[PDB]
Amino acid sequence: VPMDYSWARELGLIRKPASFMTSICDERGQELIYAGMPITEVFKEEMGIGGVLGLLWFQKRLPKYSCQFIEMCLMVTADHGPAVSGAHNTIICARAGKDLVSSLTSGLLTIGDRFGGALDAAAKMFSKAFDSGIIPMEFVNKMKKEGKLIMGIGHRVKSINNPDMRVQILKDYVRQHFPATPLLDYALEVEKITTSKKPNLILNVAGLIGVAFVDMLRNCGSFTREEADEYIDIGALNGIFVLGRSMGFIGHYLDQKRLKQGLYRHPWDDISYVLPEHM
Amino acid sequence: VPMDYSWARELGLIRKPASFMTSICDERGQELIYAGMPITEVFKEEMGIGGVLGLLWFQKRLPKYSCQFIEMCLMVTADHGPAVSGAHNTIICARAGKDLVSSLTSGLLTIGDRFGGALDAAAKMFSKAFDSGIIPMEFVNKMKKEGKLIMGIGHRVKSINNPDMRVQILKDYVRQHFPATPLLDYALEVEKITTSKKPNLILNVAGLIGVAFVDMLRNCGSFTREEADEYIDIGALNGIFVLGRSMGFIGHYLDQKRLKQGLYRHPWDDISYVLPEHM
Amino acid sequence: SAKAISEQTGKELLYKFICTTSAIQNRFKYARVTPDTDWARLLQDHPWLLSQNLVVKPDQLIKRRGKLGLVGVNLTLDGVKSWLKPRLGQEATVGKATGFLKNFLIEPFVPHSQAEEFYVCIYATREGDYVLFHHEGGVDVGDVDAKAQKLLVGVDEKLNPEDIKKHLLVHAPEDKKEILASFISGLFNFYEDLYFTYLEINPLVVTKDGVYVLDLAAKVDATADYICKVKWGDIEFPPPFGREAYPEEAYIADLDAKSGASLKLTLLNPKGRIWTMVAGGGASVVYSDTICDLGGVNELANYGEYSGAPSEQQTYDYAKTILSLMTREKHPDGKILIIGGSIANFTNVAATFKGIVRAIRDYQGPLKEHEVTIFVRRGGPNYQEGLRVMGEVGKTTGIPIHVFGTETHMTAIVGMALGHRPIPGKSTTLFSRHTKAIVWGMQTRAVQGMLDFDYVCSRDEPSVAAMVYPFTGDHKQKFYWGHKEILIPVFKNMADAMRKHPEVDVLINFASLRSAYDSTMETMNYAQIRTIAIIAEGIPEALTRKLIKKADQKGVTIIGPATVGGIKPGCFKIGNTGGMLDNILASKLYRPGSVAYVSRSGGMSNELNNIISRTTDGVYEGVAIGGDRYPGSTFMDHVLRYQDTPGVKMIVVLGEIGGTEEYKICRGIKEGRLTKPIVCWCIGTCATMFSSEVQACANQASETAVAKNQALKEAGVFVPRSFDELGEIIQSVYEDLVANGVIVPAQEVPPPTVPMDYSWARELGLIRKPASFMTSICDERGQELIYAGMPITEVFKEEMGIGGVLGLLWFQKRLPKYSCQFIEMCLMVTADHGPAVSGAHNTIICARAGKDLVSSLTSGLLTIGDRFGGALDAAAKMFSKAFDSGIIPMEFVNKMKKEGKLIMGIGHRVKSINNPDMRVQILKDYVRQHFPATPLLDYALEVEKITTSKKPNLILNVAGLIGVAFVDMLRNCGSFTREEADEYIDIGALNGIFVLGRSMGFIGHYLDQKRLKQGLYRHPWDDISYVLPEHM
Amino acid sequence: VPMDYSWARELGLIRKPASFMTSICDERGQELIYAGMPITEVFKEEMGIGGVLGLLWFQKRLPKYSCQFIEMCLMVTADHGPAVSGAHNTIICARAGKDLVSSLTSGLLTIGDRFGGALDAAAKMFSKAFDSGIIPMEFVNKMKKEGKLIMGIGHRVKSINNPDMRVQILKDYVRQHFPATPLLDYALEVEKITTSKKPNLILNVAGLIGVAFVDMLRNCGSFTREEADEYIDIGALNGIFVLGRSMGFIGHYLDQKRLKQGLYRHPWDDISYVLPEHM
Ligand SMILES: CC(C)(COP(=O)(O)OP(=O)(O)OC[C@H]1O[C@@H](n2cnc3c(N)ncnc32)[C@H](O)[C@@H]1OP(=O)(O)O)[C@@H](O)C(=O)NCCC(=O)NCCS
Ligand SMILES: CC(C)(COP(=O)(O)OP(=O)(O)OC[C@H]1O[C@@H](n2cnc3c(N)ncnc32)[C@H](O)[C@@H]1OP(=O)(O)O)[C@@H](O)C(=O)NCCC(=O)NCCS
Ligand SMILES: CC(C)(COP(=O)(O)OP(=O)(O)OC[C@H]1O[C@@H](n2cnc3c(N)ncnc32)[C@H](O)[C@@H]1OP(=O)(O)O)[C@@H](O)C(=O)NCCC(=O)NCCS
Ligand SMILES: Nc1ncnc2c1ncn2[C@@H]1O[C@H](COP(=O)(O)OP(=O)(O)O)[C@@H](O)[C@H]1O
Repeated sequence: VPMDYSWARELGLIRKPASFMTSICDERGQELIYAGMPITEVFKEEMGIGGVLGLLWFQKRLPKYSCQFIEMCLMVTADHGPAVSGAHNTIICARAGKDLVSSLTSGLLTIGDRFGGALDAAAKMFSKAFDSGIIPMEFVNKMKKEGKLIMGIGHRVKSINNPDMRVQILKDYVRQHFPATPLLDYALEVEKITTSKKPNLILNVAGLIGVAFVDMLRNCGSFTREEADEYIDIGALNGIFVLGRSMGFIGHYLDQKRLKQGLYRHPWDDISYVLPEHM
Repeated sequence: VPMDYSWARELGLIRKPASFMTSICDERGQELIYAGMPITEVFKEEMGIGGVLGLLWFQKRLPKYSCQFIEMCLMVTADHGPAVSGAHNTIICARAGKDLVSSLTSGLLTIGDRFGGALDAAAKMFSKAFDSGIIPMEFVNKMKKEGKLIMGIGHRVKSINNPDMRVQILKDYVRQHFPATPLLDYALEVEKITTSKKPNLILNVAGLIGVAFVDMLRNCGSFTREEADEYIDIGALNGIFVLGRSMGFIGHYLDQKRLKQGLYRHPWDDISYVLPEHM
Repeated sequence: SAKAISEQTGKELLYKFICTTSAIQNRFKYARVTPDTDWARLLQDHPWLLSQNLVVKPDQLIKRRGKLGLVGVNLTLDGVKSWLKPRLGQEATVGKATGFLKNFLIEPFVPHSQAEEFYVCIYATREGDYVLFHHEGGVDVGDVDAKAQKLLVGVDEKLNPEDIKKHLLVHAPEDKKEILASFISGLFNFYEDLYFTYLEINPLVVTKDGVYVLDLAAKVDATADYICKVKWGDIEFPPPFGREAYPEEAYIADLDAKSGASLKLTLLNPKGRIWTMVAGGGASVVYSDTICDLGGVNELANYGEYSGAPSEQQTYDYAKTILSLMTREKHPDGKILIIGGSIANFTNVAATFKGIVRAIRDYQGPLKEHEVTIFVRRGGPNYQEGLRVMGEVGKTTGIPIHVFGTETHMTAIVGMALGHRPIPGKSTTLFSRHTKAIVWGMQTRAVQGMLDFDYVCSRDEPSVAAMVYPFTGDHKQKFYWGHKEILIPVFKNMADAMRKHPEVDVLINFASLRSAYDSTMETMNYAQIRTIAIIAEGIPEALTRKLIKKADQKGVTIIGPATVGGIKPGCFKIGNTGGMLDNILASKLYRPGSVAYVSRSGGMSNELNNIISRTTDGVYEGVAIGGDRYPGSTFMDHVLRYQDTPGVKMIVVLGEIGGTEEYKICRGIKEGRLTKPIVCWCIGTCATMFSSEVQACANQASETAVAKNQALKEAGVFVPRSFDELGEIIQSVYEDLVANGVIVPAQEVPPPTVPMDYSWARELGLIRKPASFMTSICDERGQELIYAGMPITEVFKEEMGIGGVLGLLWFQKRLPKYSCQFIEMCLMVTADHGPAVSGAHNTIICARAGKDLVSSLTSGLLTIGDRFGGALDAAAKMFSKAFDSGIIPMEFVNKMKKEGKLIMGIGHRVKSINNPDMRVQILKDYVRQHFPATPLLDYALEVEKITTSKKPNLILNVAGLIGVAFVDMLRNCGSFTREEADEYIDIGALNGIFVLGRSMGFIGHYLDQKRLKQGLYRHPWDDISYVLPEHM
Repeated sequence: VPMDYSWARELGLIRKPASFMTSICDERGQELIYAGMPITEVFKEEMGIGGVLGLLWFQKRLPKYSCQFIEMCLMVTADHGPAVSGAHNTIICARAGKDLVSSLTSGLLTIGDRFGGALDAAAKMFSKAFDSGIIPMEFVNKMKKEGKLIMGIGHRVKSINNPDMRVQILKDYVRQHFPATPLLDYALEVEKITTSKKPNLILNVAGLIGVAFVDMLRNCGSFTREEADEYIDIGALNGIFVLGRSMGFIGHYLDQKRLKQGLYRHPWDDISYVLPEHM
């Protein structure tokens, strides 16, 4: 009989290369492990969602304030109403009778540059400005010449003396808990300059989350500079927004199912048909 | 040194179970193979997209009229405007700046029971009615008594002396080329009954396609009754509709990118906010 | 309605479907002879007539044939043939009408005498079926109503033979008594089972041999066709003896069966001048009486109506038919067309007037020399826009058309046309302000109109509490309460709605004719409902009688079928009564009045609303009992309710010809039960001196509208001189009541305003809303599907396959045939490449996880991008960038080498040289033979020469070949500019090409995994390298 | 000059029905609102991620123990290794160079009956058994007769005296904090019967989470029986698992991007090709 593959590997006679590599979880053992930490240790250490997220995304044991800040970031990005593109698509898919996964993924697929990407874009823009020695005024001028709006700046209604409440809560927590916030101070100077202009140009929730997340990565002690830069580059903040807004999208799906809304059909009056005459 | 897995397998000293089974395509050889037929043979036999679809989905070399009928079915389901749920979601995703795949999948995820599943539902309902000995009048009465509308019956405007053009074309082709259409005849009797009830209750494009596809599977000679029933049960007509409407969804994505439409947000006046007072 | 059938058809039905223990001979023994018949074939197929003698009768609904000489008794074959000639084929005048003889029936002769001829009759009335038997049958019965033994069989009860023994059969011999006791029972069973309304056998021969049916006059309920078609086959309803219908006259007969709209048209003399196109049966009748009242007796040409909300095409066909019939002669005096009609409740005036303007705009040629004058008076939904549109159409065409609205009298149009006037336990209270109703059926427009009426009536709560629709689950539908959005529940079952809304006391049934009976039966099982409104038209009379019997047993008031319903201003509105809110405000139907009216026609009820609003303080309550033969509630019921109602001070009755209900009103007045002023007018007074009408069905002189009007006039009822005087007499009665102080007119209080509808404002162009979406590839709004400006029928006619459809939908261009075939070829070569690639792997994993086709396909498709599937787009972009610059292929190769970038579309695993890639070879051969010019392909071929000189397997890939050939096709097919082709490449046309091609393979993999029934996949742990942090 | 639609709506001269209804979030006002609760009040009450989830999915202000239980449920379902179907698909998509959203959605689309649906299936099965009045022995016997394995019962390695640590943690929390756990006691009796069978037939994390979630819905006091039944029916537990596993899938994507793994192609030796000879 031909030699059995698994039992030969047990004897160590043959070698077959492993095609996959993982670093975040080990389920083979007697206990589930989250990046080197047993799940019983995860719960005993009073880790919340933030600690588990730190273990699974960064393979680090973040300090308690970092995990709490991550949880507040997920909370403030939970939902922003049904009018946005992702919530709209999720509601349409739910009203089409599809399951939770399909509707949620239909809503999530709209997340990218125009919708939901302001966190990552603001973080990248402010980090690139701050890493170079240009002062906030020079940053504003440079963004002006290149014809680029500063990501993370500008609110429809909120302004000076009418501050954004989510921004206020997150900023207050960051000041009382983060040991050092260089990028946040840089962004606050930029916000002062922009509010010297049209005064709704306040620091957005997206910009504040991006700069505070970069500050947390760079100043919590668990990361080197290269590690924080790599995690910003590969889209950790995109994951933060996606995970936060998944709660709101699932809530929208459940609300549409509970309200028993029928299949949606867009009105013809809201659509402008411009077709070729014969082509 | 330990034995080499691949070279041991070449020697045949060891066996490792294969975790995957496939039947539709072989790319390991000197030529690409579609369900037994080489690609050169596919192009030499003048088989089109319909023949390739037959090979890939049913592992059968279908007759020419069957492949042409499949092509017409894909043609008539290519697009039905931007107001439907899937096209709406694709347009929203495209206007959110996403790539072709993301927008197409966002649109496709709405395809299911309420949207796009009328082909499969009509085929299943009519096949179930025809397999039992009940007459078309008995089928209509049973559907009425069960509180179920007949899938594949009913048009928003079209009626007698105002026929659906796609239905007319498909029915004419099926009549002129299909050797036998028992289910189609049954559906036509049901349509006469329903149009006697109400003029606009004509046979839908979904119902026509479903019954004609079941007839094609059962009468082309390439399938047994069990094989055709299994292919209907596993969702072949769902795949037909999805493949057909994918062309329209990609067209809508390309149109939205050509028109350079900006990010869409649903108007607040079109949303009725009904929230708890304090809960 | 009940339609008479031929004697032959009744004989076939009786012989085929009777079931009795008696013996019936001559079964199926008859023949039909016609002027265009085959005598030899008739002798051959049925040769049993050679031996016995024959009897011959005309079979065109002829009564008293014995006394008119059209019957032949004791004639042989040659005698029958000789006797047929002098009468068949030409005039044979019978009574008032005359007509041709194109039908005769032949049956074997029977020997008998006057002592064995029996008369049997079964006819339907509201209380049930009357069976009359007379022992002295034959042609010497005379008056049989008060002579023969008469027995009543109630609704939904059986006829026992014992009752036949002791009542119906008391003047017959014992043996013939016994045989007739079974024959009559079988005949009654046959009458009930086949929904006959009238069935007369006279004479009926009973002797030692068996039962003989010589004659049979039958009228059957046509509306029961959906019940009895299987037992009727192709039944025919011969017209009454006289002149046959015109080819144009018979066209409305088949238009009537197309939809639920009523289309009636009858011709008397095409040589007349006045032609009527009145909307509404009651309105058409009123117009006919008005034209006959003031000089139109011998001048009228036609009578007809259109109702039931006819569509555009139906109205256009009716108008073109009537105009074509109008133009067939040149009258020296001229011609008049009268488009009359009352205010519509549901019929779209604009939809029924655009067809009119279309039919009078194309029909200009032979309609102008007759000097036709058109007078139009119409009201209802969208009446102002339709009137203005038809007026402007007439002014452009130049035909003289006089347009008048609801501000003028409905019948004044006739006067101006003829020149007489210048041309410028039942409850007395059914509804209240707190009345709540359940609507059976999905009628969003009707419920919204009801809510608007309630809001403008200052009701506290909506009158609709719930809706019942069995074809959807329980949910809530959003409606408007003024400017606020409210939710009305919809229940799949009536029981849940009944339980959750115990305060509902009214059901409005919008079920069809074939579902209204069962729904009403189920509704009467609940005692909380005291009033039911049946809207459906076409319910069989037997079912309606069963409904009436159950309602009387339960004490439930039924506003009979085929009605718009009724309106109680300030309290409640039924369905679509009174039109939309504009007519409600115009007729002041938001506040109670003091005049209560009852009518049969709904449109005539709306006309009464208008008349009472203009000439009186207003309507208190109006009910349309419907046009059915047996209404759920009669005129007397509502008149007694009005008399018992303190708020009612005057009663108006709009009766119709046929029946004796107005005589019941007269008797109620003479007995002192009715004391309030009553103004009643019976329409149809013009049907007395016409040839014959079909639209009611009076059978006596007392039932004529003239006789009923005369009796009411000499019974204490204020009867106007005509319908024109109805408003004047109503106003006179109201003014007298005001002068005596019984009526105190309340001061007018403005009603709450309702916001205008967005769609209606867009139709009038009063508001503008920006379109949030802009599309260019498909159009499904129109009558035909359009792909980028090209109809689907033309798409299939031009024989462009999937490639052409893709060209239309993606590029909005009609590509040449070779380009479409090349696109299909690209789709085919990228259909699948095995299960080992990332997308196929993910699709297979998702399929083995039990997910549906869409989820597995999307899971596979989401891997398509830079590393998998994007080689087509990358190769096209790189080669186009190299070619647009002037660099040579060698310079391109060197530039890519020094930039550390591999050339996309170059390099194969096993196919190097002398064994080329077969897909590449096929595509390249096709492109060479069919493409006009391929500069980028030649550039890529030079690059491939260089790379294969570097390494044999560095050949042009399928991805690179497809990319460069697609760019060449875009740039050289002539359908694109350079910028258009570059933009299409930039936005990802080739990504779409690959995705659409590989979707076929992914769906194939999903179906294959489902067929193989593969279980859940879990990746082996030995193939995964776990490198986790030690403690972090 | 046609009137503006917005102006006509402001004056109330027209009425246009709203095509959408929402109940979970209001963003039009001066502050973000989560089901009637201002975001400032949400953070002031320390509602946490579990509290925000309760507000957005159930429109209820759940007690602290229920919110914490929801957080632990999300924590225990965060990840279970890379070998499962969803993690495998996410890793494949990440190694294909796709973005975070695409890879996460590819992994999530495998969640359904066979993978990830054990929570909802176990909850439904145990609720149907407990609400029908049958005793645990009767339920076990009935499941055996119908040929259905009891969902939420049976572990690969863990057994009696070797309990699942996640199950122990969640069960301990539920016992000390939930007011009443009828369904949990019923499931524990069922597990006592199934451990008199093989020792490995213990209550899984899926079954324990399902029964504890049903118990929390039916016993926290914020829901009636109808509301809890509706929320279970529409797939609240499906959303719980999806949201929990989304963190692990994003972590897997980030890990694959950090390891810079190349494009994956499945080995041919692990695939068994069974193609038709010529069809
Ligand atoms: C962020 C930014 C778009 C600010 O928005 P803005 O253009 O000032 O205003 P908005 O686009 O939010 O909306 C404009 C108006 O539409 C209204 N509106 C918003 N959503 C709406 C909806 N769904 N329906 C109807 N109206 C809506 C707003 O109330 C606002 O009202 P007003 O102009 O009458 O006061 C702008 O400053 C910017 O682009 N900055 C870059 C920073 C960035 O991109 N961050 C994004 C943070 S998520
Ligand atoms: C097929 C079926 C949906 C058609 O019934 P319907 O309700 O008359 O069709 P619609 O709902 O599309 O029409 C509603 C009206 O809205 C209009 N409408 C349709 N799409 C619209 C859009 N995007 N925007 C605005 N208005 C629209 C239509 O013109 C139609 O006519 P109306 O406005 O004159 O009343 C129905 O008979 C049915 O449910 N049958 C089951 C079988 C089935 O679903 N087959 C699949 C179809 S291929
Ligand atoms: C196309 C290109 C990848 C050719 O690559 P290559 O290294 O020659 O060959 P592949 O990567 O396909 O595969 C290499 C080996 O794996 C083998 N192999 C392929 N699929 C396999 C599978 N699923 N299991 C096991 N072995 C496999 C091949 O047969 C070959 O084996 P060999 O060494 O025994 O011949 C390379 O030239 C390139 O990157 N060009 C850029 C242009 C481009 O990207 N084009 C896209 C291709 S359409
Ligand atoms: N088959 C027959 N055999 C003998 N006599 C017949 C037959 N048919 C009709 N008659 C006689 O002709 C007379 C008139 O025929 P019928 O058509 O019944 O008259 P009507 O049309 O007035 O009812 C009847 O009195 C009947 O006796």
